[PDB]
Amino acid sequence: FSETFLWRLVSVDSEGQNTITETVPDTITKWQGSMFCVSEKEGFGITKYSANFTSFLPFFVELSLPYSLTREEILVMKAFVSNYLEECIKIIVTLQPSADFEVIPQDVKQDQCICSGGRSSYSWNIIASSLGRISFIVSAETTHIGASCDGPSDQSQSTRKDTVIQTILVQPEGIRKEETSSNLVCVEDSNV
Amino acid sequence: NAVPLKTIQLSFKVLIGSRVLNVKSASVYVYDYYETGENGFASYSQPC
Amino acid sequence: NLARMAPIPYVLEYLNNTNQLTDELLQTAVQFLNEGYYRQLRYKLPSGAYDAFWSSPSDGSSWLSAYTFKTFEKAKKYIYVDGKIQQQTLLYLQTSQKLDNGCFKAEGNLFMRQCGQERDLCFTAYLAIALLESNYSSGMTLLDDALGCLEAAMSSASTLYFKSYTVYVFTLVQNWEIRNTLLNELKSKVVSERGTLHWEREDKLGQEGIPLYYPNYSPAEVEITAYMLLSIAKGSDPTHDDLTYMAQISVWLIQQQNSYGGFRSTQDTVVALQALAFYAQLLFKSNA
Amino acid sequence: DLAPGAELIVYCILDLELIADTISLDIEKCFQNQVSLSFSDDLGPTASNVSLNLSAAPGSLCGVKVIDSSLLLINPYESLSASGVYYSIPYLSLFG
Amino acid sequence: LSVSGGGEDIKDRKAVVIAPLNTICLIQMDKPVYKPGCKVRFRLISLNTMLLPISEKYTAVYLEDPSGSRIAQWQNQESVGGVVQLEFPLISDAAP
Ligand SMILES: *[C@@H]1O[C@H](CO)[C@@H](O)[C@H](O)[C@H]1NC(C)=O
Ligand SMILES: *[C@@H]1O[C@H](CO)[C@@H](O)[C@H](O)[C@H]1NC(C)=O
Ligand SMILES: *[C@@H]1O[C@H](CO)[C@@H](O)[C@H](O)[C@H]1NC(C)=O
Ligand SMILES: *[C@@H]1O[C@H](CO)[C@@H](O)[C@H](O)[C@H]1NC(C)=O
Ligand SMILES: *[C@@H]1O[C@H](CO)[C@@H](O)[C@H](O)[C@H]1NC(C)=O
Ligand SMILES: *[C@@H]1O[C@H](CO)[C@@H](O)[C@H](O)[C@H]1NC(C)=O
Repeated sequence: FSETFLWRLVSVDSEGQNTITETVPDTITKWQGSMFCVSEKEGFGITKYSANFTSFLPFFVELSLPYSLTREEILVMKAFVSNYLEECIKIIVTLQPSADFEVIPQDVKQDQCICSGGRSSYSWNIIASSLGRISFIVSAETTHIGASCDGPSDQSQSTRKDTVIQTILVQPEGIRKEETSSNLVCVEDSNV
Repeated sequence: NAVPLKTIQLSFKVLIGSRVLNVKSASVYVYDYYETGENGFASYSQPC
Repeated sequence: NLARMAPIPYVLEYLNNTNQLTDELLQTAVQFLNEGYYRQLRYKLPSGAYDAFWSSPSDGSSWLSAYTFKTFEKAKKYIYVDGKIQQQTLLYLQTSQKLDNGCFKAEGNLFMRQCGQERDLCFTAYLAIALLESNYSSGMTLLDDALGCLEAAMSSASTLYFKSYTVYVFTLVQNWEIRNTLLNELKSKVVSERGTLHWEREDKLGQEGIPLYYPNYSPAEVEITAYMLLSIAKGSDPTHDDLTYMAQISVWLIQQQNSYGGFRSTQDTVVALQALAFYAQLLFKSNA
Repeated sequence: DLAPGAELIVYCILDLELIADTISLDIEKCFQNQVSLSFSDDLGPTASNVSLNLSAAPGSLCGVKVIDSSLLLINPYESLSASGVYYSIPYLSLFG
Repeated sequence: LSVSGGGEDIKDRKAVVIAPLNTICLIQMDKPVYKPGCKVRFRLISLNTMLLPISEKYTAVYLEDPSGSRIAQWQNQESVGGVVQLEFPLISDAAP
């Protein structure tokens, strides 16, 4: 669960039509809202039926990766794409090529006709042929043909874009060794 | 707390997260807290 | 845990004294002070004693309790510290009499593992150091008993580690005879290199190179060297013949500095940083 | 204006006798005030600009709060509930 | 009670107790169950015996760990409108 993203202590003016304007965080949960509302003239009444709010995305893309990797090790990436639309849709997923790390072409390509409450397990072959921090970028085009598969989408959707960054840290095999040599200079208009 | 001359064995289990092939070795580094000079190193390999 | 907390009050005082205190740096330092207080309050036993490894408590630790009492008293200036915590810690120290002859007894057997049979004596010395540095005068029974124990220690206790503690306590208590004679005696046994001076452990038991004694960067020597630097700096009037000694004793200590600040371990990096701060307290260039 | 524990006494005085009967009704908690908390939209994306339209008594200083509901599925005991406030009042129903 | 008049008059005397009143102060501790890495947002409320807001000053409001130590303290906390807003981050250790 996330944090309470609104905590203001606003006051009521005139009859009372106050509008709290806030920004919702990334957590996908419920948003029950309540208050207590004092006034020196009358008192305070806590709300009885709290207000309900929901945040969700029609399209989920998720990557699960280990924290670190060893130099020159073939790792498989698992990209999960989830569809929550009422219509069964198709999806194509692409990986951005880069020179720092090599990506082995798996020669795998299927446009699964995913539907409501469904998820895929697209995978690719990755070699840790680099050093340091490496960024992985996934992409989607969401070519769908909304009405199941045979029925054309027509004017149902235009484009859903979901790209997420991911971080990996590959390190040379072995143990981390360090040697430090601290020096102090006491110079009075002299050069060392 | 301490490691005397007699050998002491420790053991624990580990599950699997993201699968990876051609896994290389790993390191076990043991060292006294107040004296880093008296330290030892050992190798770790996949049982399979 | 008391490695990110012991040196911050000293470095903050040094920066404030040498016209280098900054508002945002002070705020961030207070923030770290609070954070370390938050972790350190976790280890407290209900008896008022402090012991490490809270998941496996073992009848407190008197040395750790004294160190925490030190740190909380010296860090209470900026962040909030519960006074009842300090009061019950001092009460536990009072109840921890255990007077082995004229000497106190240390509780726990995990910290002073290299001083040998002088564990109780070194614990008494460190408790005295804590009481002096805690802005406490010599009017309390604990300090009187500790000074009485340290006074009858000149003949015995032939260890350079405990000599460092006695040097520090006799420097803390303003004296002309005992402190000066002890510093003069210890100054004879100083290892000198090219431009550097320090004190080896003098661990005569097993002086070899093969059976795990070849590591030259022993953390123990840095602590005693920093004690010597601080004690000699805390003099009535360091003469010009002593400034070269300060430079030579500081260059070696600052040589064993890593890329992150921590020199060898938690216990000695604290003393080395505080000694370096006190040494740089006496020297400053306006323009530089 | 009737808190919980509203007790009813109905009595008659005939010619020389007074007879009374009592019960101990419970009333729903209402706090003599009106609040109309509600959002502007029931659904939205994860980075939307949430608008919350609240109305209450005029000239009221009024503190709001929003929380994930999963906590209520763990420990559904909100501090300061519409019964805690009332139960924190001395002598709300006399005894003897 | 005096019923003086042209006809019969009645003089009556009954006994009651007047009792003193205190004021009730409450904690709106949202987020009923906490996890480490969070920020506790207090809310102190001061109320008359009848549910009305009164100005109140606080001097010794503080937390207490399971060990029994005062961790963070506030001094001279005045109620701006009968509501006091307090904030306190919780460390990432946060002994359960
Ligand atoms: C939980 O908190 C947020 C999600 O709102 C995220 O930044 C964090 O990494 C999450 N951690 C875990 C362990 O789920
Ligand atoms: C909001 O959720 C509560 C939870 O019980 C429910 O009682 C209520 O009917 C929902 N809708 C509104 C408008 O409050
Ligand atoms: C430093 O370098 C400058 C050259 O710009 C030279 O003139 C000067 O003598 C050197 N030494 C000092 C102390 O400035
Ligand atoms: C810095 O030193 C001055 C001079 O004594 C003192 O007034 C001030 O309180 C000090 N500041 C801190 C943060 O210790
Ligand atoms: C403690 O510090 C104060 C300065 O605030 C000083 O007056 C006092 O002498 C010191 N020692 C004791 C035992 O209070
Ligand atoms: C507030 O909402 C408006 C319109 O919906 C827009 O500026 C944005 O979504 C929100 N403001 C910010 C700063 O995000």
